[PDB]
Amino acid sequence: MVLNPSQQLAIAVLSLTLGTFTVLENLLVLCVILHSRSLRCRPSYHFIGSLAVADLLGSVIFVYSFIDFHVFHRKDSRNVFLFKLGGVTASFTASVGSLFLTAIDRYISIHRPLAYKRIVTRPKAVVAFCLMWTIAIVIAVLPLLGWNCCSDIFPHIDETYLMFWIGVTSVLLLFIVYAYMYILWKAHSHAVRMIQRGTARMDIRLAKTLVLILVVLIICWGPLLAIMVYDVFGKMNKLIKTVFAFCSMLCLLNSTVNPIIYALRSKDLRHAFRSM
Amino acid sequence: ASIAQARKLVEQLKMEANIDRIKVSKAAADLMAYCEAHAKEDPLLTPVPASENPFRE
Amino acid sequence: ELDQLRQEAEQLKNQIRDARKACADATLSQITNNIDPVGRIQMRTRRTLRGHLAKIYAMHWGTDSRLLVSASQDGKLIIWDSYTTNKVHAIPLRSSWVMTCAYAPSGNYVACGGLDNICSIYNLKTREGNVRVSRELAGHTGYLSCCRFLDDNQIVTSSGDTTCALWDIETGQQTTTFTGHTGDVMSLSLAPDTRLFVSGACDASAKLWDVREGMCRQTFTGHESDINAICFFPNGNAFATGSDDATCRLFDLRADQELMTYSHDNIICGITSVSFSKSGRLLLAGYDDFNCNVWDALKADRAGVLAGHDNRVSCLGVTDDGMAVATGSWDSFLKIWN
Amino acid sequence: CTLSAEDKAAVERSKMIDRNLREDGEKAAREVKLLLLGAGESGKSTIVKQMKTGIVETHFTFKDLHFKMFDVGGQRSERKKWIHCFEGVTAIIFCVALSDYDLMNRMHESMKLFDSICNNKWFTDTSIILFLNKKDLFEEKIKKSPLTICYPEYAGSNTYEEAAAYIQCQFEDLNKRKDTKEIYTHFTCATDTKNVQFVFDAVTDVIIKNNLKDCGLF
Amino acid sequence: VQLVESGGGLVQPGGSRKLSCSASGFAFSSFGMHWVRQAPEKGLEWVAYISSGSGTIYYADTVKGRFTISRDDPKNTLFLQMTSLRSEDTAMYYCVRSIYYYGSSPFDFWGQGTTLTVSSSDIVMTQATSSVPVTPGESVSISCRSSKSLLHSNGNTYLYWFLQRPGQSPQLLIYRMSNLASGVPDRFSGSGSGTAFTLTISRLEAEDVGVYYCMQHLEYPLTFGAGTKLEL
Ligand SMILES: COC(=O)[C@@H](NC(=O)c1nn(Cc2ccc(F)cc2)c2ccccc12)C(C)(C)C
Ligand SMILES: CC(C)CCC[C@@H](C)[C@H]1CC[C@H]2[C@@H]3CC=C4C[C@@H](O)CC[C@]4(C)[C@H]3CC[C@]12C
Ligand SMILES: CC(C)CCC[C@@H](C)[C@H]1CC[C@H]2[C@@H]3CC=C4C[C@@H](O)CC[C@]4(C)[C@H]3CC[C@]12C
Repeated sequence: MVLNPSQQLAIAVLSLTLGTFTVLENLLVLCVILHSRSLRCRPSYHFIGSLAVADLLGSVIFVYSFIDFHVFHRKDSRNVFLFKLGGVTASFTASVGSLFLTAIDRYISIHRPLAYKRIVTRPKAVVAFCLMWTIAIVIAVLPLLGWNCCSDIFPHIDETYLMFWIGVTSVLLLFIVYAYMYILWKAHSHAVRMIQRGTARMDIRLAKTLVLILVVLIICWGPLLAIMVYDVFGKMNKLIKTVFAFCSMLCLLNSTVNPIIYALRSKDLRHAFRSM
Repeated sequence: ASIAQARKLVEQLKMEANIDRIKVSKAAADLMAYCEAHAKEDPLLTPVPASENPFRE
Repeated sequence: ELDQLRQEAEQLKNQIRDARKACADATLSQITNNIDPVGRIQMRTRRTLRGHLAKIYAMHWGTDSRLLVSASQDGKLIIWDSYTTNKVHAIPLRSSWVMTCAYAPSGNYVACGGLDNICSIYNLKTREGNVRVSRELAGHTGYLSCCRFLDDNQIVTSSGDTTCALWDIETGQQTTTFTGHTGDVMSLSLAPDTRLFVSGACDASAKLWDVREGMCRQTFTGHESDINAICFFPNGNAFATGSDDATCRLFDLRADQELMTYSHDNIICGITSVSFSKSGRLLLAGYDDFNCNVWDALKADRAGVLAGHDNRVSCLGVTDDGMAVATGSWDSFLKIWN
Repeated sequence: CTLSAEDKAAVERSKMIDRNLREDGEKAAREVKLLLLGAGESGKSTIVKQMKTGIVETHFTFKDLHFKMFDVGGQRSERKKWIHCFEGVTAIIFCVALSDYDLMNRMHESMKLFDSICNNKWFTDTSIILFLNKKDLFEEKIKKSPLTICYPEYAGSNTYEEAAAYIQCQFEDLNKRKDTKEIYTHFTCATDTKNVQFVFDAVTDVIIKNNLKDCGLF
Repeated sequence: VQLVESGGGLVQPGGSRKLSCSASGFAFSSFGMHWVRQAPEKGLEWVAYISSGSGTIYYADTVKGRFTISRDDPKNTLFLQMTSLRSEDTAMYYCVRSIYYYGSSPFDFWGQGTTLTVSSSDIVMTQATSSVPVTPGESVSISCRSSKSLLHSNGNTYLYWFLQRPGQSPQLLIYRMSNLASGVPDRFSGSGSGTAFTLTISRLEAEDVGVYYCMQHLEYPLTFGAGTKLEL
């Protein structure tokens, strides 16, 4: 709620610079997977796209909403705040919901390799897809229904909400952090056994990708979920509270980075784009 | 193969030379004028009306 | 000796070529000048038959034109209902490898063959309703490529070994064997009266077999590679071949040569199926690059493309009456066009 | 719904058959399919007779898994027409006798068959398990008959370990697709209990490296 | 391809006996099944049904909620269990097979039935000739009439014909309009239009002297027509 024009002059652009790149990158990825083609049939690929829309949705909705209120001057209603903050709440959470659905796919790939092609079918995946969205949107708008209100983090939202949302994401974040370490462990065990026996390229090739994922997904929310749950002198001063405004800027940087690391690296997808 | 097989092949080719052949300019008009008379009833050259087409939906 | 007889062969095959040039006076593309063009042909899908779980290799329409049969690389051999998307029979085969199927004219038997060098004949209308194997035909050195029913008690087959044969179903033994090919036979097609048939080998040639006598009558050259699909002009006096040369041809039986060639620069992929429309004015063709085409038989020009498939179009066939065209690609679906 | 009473039961028959189709297509995907290729008098029968006309088929189960092998060498017809039926096979098993290297010369025929099959378009993805069997006579022919008979150029001295590894590098250097596929060679004599464990040990490497490719993790 | 049935006997009113039908000779698991009863002298009636897989069960109106039908696929048996039988439930119970797909013949084979003696908005079919006298070698026509157009939009008119010789179970003669059941002499033929029907026998022998029935199979509950007895 407090900023300087220079902060406004400099800070405003990040929202705009990051948002533009983010939009372009996500839009481009979305197309190749989207045209029904070789990639579309497999169920796993949709989660990439499902995550891929959400960062776009989050970017359009959040860039404008955020630029208008912290910056310039704004207008609101007790009824109105729940809305316009519903989308950002709905979209960020949806993005996490997509990161957690690939981790459930890439865990089953090695946990039960023989049965991996059997259990994950186009219909079961679509069912989880729709359920993920039903769960996300519904939780997102629960404030309107109640608890306009307490909290000092945001002007209106209920303190119960700011401490209920945080825990679920930490729980969703934690599980994907686990099931990237376990995947790495099983790959290393199998690759030491192979050479050890009669017949370490796989356990080294996966480490390069997995460490790259696990560091970015801890950077994006390392500060956000601490500051938000942060306790400090007089809440956050004209300094501490202001710092959170720029800490929010990175959260849109995860919408920039998730298509490069998450989908650009996979060899099959880029190859389709290479010839089209 | 030299005479057991070769006799078989030469006797085969001796039978494919007594056949009578008609000039092409006639054996192509007899194909041209099969399509005047049966073009009325081909449901793919010209679409049949919706009432008579059993696959609309 | 071998030297004298082989020398004679050159003279006989030079007597033929100077006997196939005194007949040709005008091509087919000069007669058909100032004849109105067919025009754009637009066709949309009407059905989609999604029962199969793996690739499809053969299909054949029932005579009434309302029932279909279909073979795939799965135990199943499904009988479809084209008016409504329903299944009327599912049959489990004794060998997963199937390369052909057939549906009898009377509608009482089906047939199937594959890499196991055996032809199976199933029976459909029986008391204690189920589908049971009625007869098993054995005696082929190589894999069966295609089959066809002359009538309810007979059947012609073509095998990987360079031979064709005629079977009597009541007693297993063959009755007449046709052995003039060099190279593997790939497909055959019966005449409308069933008094003659045409088979296409892999040595880029074709024959014209009499059924009753058992001897060849005409040999047709012209292609550069193997051929894979033959059809008969509804009249019964011409046929059209399709090859891996990416080229169809339209031979004729009374002048014993080739009237025209349908080939284009854009296509370099091979052809897997060829069929005429009723009234012989359109020739359909299922190309290798997940697509299909329609060629104006009397004019080399091409009618509009018919592509809705996502993989190889293995086999397609026009209905007997003429209302619709059904194509089955490697992806399990079959799309019926109209 | 504008369907006569008789018409409804024909839909109930079709939805009765779709159940059979899936319920039997979900039991045919558990089995792992293998293809067995070999040259005449190479010793295909020994590994066929080791573990439990047309295309012969064989079923064997090891440690809770079902494999199906297809011995196709009795076709005796052109292979271009029917080999594209075989994609989706998990692995190709090739087998070479080492007793016959001198005997005109079979080994070059073996090399040209393994080279034709290895670089085919249909088999761009699938991996090859190469057996090199009958080494109990190959231990005796080295001293009496030198290795130079196949190739004069090879420098190295004639030892059992020094010759059989060089031959192995002659076979493993024929595949253009280094990145796409690998070869899992294994020496075997006439009797080896461990042979089936090497196939069960290599198919799991193939299945895992395809499951970490289907989801783009690799 | 015989179907034998058991139960029946003498039952005092209100006590619920069960009926079994043990099939042997065909593929039992892919046929629908029926039950048809016949009073001491009256025409047949339709008690119940089951589809394939026991997925669809219908009933008549006068036994709706009093009878329960169920099938046993592994043991090849069909059961009908009756509850609180009334004095008017005395009838022989035949058991009828039927398979439904494109081009099939429902009601092709009929059981022989049991005898049960309990102690003590529907389409109306009509045929109103009885005890018509006939002489061998003549041409005989028998007419039927219905109260609703049996011609469906697709062109099929659902009307079945049957024949009960004295002392035997009934037998399918014509499956639908202009069709002849397999295994029957070609003498029989039937041509209708709309809601007027007829069965014609060109030259008859003296073996087919029995009562003819007619059924609409268009919508449940399958009414049958009265009798038409040929006397000699
Ligand atoms: C003071 O309002 C803000 O600064 C902006 N919202 C965030 O800056 C912001 N909104 N949400 C989603 C969210 C937060 C709390 C909650 F309870 C439910 C949802 C964020 C989440 C992480 C970081 C920043 C934000 C606003 C102008 C868009 C309204
Ligand atoms: C494929 C079949 C045969 C075996 C499935 C393997 C098991 C271990 C897999 C398949 C689906 C997975 C579950 C999917 C969803 C959840 C919800 C999450 O909040 C906790 C983990 C949990 C519970 C996963 C645990 C592991 C899991 C149960
Ligand atoms: C934020 C939300 C989406 C996370 C909540 C957990 C949800 C997404 C997970 C947990 C367990 C999962 C379900 C486990 C059971 C099945 C059976 C499967 O054959 C269809 C999907 C379905 C129904 C899964 C859908 C997704 C699921 C409901």
